[PDB]
Amino acid sequence: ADLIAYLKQATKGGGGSLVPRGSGGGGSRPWFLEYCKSECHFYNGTQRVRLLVRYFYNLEENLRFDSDVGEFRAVTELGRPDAENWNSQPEFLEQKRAEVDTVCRHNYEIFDNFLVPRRVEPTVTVYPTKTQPLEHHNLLVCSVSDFYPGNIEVRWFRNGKEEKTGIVSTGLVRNGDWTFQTLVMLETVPQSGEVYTCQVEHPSLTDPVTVEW
Amino acid sequence: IKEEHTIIQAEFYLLPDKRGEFMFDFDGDEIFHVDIEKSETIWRLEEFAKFASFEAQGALANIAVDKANLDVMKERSNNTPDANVAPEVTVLSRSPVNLGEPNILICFIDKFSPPVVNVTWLRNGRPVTEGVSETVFLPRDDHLFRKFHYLTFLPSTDDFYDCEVDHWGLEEPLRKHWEFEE
Ligand SMILES: *[C@@H]1O[C@H](CO)[C@@H](O[C@H]2O[C@H](CO)[C@@H](O)[C@H](O)[C@H]2NC(C)=O)[C@H](O)[C@H]1NC(C)=O
Ligand SMILES: *[C@@H]1O[C@H](CO)[C@@H](O)[C@H](O)[C@H]1NC(C)=O
Ligand SMILES: *[C@@H]1O[C@H](CO)[C@@H](O)[C@H](O)[C@H]1NC(C)=O
Repeated sequence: ADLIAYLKQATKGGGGSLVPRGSGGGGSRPWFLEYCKSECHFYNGTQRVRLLVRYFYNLEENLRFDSDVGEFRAVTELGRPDAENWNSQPEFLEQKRAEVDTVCRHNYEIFDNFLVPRRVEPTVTVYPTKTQPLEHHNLLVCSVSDFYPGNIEVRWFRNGKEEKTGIVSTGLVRNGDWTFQTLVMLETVPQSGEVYTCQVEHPSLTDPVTVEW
Repeated sequence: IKEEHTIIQAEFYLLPDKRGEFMFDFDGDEIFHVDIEKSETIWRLEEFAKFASFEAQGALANIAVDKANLDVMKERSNNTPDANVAPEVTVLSRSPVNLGEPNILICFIDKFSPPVVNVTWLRNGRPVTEGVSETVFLPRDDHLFRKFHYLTFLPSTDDFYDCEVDHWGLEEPLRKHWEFEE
């Protein structure tokens, strides 16, 4: 088990006070949130890497650090003080700029061992689902569930003819537990002379999963 | 080939609740988060545990700074609050629902802040407190949050479920509804 690094949080300095900027409340319970996201953007593994730190106060993002810039940039006036306070600290800037390596790249290397390579195969099953009066558009449902990563193509073929219209989907759906699912339905009126096929392609598979109806 | 991925280190401190959070995210999923109080690393999936390690103290230290920063922010904005943003609740089963075959129910809470809520599962109007679990507050692209609540269950015609979500940005609790459909 190799240690995962992280970005050390910097201290803000009191002093100034900005004219009552963004208002809000209207009765709602007054809350105060300090929130920060440090994002490691891998455009192709550690080959291309961009670190993006974003500070938020309540509902507004106010301060930012795009590694491509090398300095903190205020997004709203609320965060300028910090921009000025930290950018004038030549020491700090170096520490941050280097985190793209000592943290982003550092961690990715680790993560490339079990996360990047992770693969869970989908489960495909087609089926109709509506009352039988057929006073709608007999929705042919193609369920591709329990798969990872998200990347996936779910195509419908009516008599070898790819249905490029009438396809109602939920889109990709995140389960929160490192697994996805999706529903690509097809509006049509079934006929024992037509064969609708649901093709499914995805990194875990080796050969497009074909299901018929 | 080409591996595009994004790792996020999301963290926050909230008042007055005095709640803190420190978590890592991979391509949208939680890798792990730290139990601030019990000072320990909780992996989203158990398996992840043998492939790496994280020093939870690291997170606490950070939350300290975060907590402090919050005060400067309050002192800098003259304690001006903002509105609360109520969540969108969605309930869907984790897998295709087959009768008598054990499945899971996912309550999806999204687009909201502050990062706090009270969630309750209802099996036939009866609160469920077993076979349930929840994720911590998850980062979104913007400034809001999303969350997940899970309920283990056994599909049966005679049953109906409800996910009740309460958030300060709501007048009355939101009660989404899920009932077996074939
Ligand atoms: C992305 O970076 C990878 C390095 O991880 C580059 O390498 C891959 O592609 C090479 C040829 O293009 C192969 O020689 C390598 O085997 C393969 N991965 C390895 C093991 O290095 C890749 O070229 C880069 N891709 C892009 C889009 O630039
Ligand atoms: C800060 O807000 C309070 C009310 O919330 C107001 O009374 C006070 O004048 C403000 N502080 C100043 C003087 O900027
Ligand atoms: C949530 O529940 C807590 C107690 O568990 C309570 O103090 C708080 O007011 C509730 N928040 C709301 C109304 O969403």
